[PDB]
Amino acid sequence: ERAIKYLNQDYETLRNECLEAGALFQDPSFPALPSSLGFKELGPYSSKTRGIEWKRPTEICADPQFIIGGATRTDICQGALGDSWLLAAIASLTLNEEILARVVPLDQSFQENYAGIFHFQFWQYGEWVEVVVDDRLPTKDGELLFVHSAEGSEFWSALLEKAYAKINGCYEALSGEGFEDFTGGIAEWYELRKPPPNLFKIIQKALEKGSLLGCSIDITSAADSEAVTYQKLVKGHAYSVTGAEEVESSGSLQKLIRIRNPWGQVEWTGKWNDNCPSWNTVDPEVRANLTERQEDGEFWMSFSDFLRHYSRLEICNLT
Ligand SMILES: [Ca+2]
Ligand SMILES: [Ca+2]
Repeated sequence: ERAIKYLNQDYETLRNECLEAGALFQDPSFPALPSSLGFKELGPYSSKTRGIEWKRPTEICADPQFIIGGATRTDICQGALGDSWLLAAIASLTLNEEILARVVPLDQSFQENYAGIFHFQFWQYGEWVEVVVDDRLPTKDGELLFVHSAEGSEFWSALLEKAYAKINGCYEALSGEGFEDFTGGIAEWYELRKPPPNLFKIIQKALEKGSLLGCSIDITSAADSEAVTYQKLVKGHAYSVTGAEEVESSGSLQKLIRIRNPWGQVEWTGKWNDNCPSWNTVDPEVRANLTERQEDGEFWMSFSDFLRHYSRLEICNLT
């Protein structure tokens, strides 16, 4: 099996051509120009594009790395772009070892055979499509403007997002509800107001099989977009559902669900948050395995609070 090459651009061939020529890849189909950024919010006349400079990782930091400490969900920290659903999906995808391995090839780095070109594969329309990109990334004041990793010198996620931007036409096309446009397989939606009786099980089974799960809070008006609630949840913003466990708390079974804000910051402050004393009611060994005091965007909340505070849940069965 061989993935369909987007625009018939072959990674190996293009990389070798550049190496031989002693030059860095400059993608003719997706240039480091305003058109690749956007058309309105990120359009050529938008104040949001003010000061943007395209730079390869080598100009961003001293020792750029493709992957550091593995390609995981903590490497997904949203930038100045409204692509929370895409990022929630990518974060969820890192939990599926096999798929991630195909989406993010390891035959690339900033050390060996580096020529400023990288590639990724996307599950699209019942077919695998491979996309190449040069590594010039949008920056502002010396730092990545859009997605970035908690590790300042790690670039696989920044480059993956760019590849998504390329296949969709521009970064702005990644903005504006659902995994569908960025993933494959069939997507099933659930209204948390009227959940199936065995939803917790469904969630657990979906997680165990490697499906992608995301959830969000409906917004009243456009002004309510990204509004922060009393318990520090963000409205009209996609979150990845990354875990689900039923624990024994003070002698009672408690269904808990783990959620991750793709911002990589700003977490729920209700019961079961990282510093909640409720964790003292759980077996020390169990707690050690499930929670830690870290602002990484990931937190736990009871399934009950989840059902009460979130509006929708999407599950994308890759297989
Ligand atoms: Ca990493
Ligand atoms: Ca956390």
